Amino acid sequence: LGNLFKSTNFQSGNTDLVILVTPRVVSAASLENIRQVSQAVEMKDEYRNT
Amino acid sequence: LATPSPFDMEKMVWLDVNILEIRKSVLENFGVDWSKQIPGPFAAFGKDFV
Repeated sequence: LGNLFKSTNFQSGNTDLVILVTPRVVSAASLENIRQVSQAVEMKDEYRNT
Repeated sequence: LATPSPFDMEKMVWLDVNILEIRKSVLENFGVDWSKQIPGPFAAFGKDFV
């Protein structure tokens, strides 16, 4: 019954954050370069099909 | 007694650059929005003893 004679204000929250990095020694034939070139080809194809 | 050339013929380089970007977005806003703060009950008294 006390909630008829009382006012309550409540706030709660949380934030999580992670920043991580990975360096690799590459050339133009390395897997990291090839995957992004493949991504570019796929983007072009999707644009064409629209 | 030898003399230099006016300049040296350099190799020429051709540069081909591709820049591909795609953006997508979705926005929804649905439901019923009610009032969250309404007036409460009131009481009052008044008298003149003398």
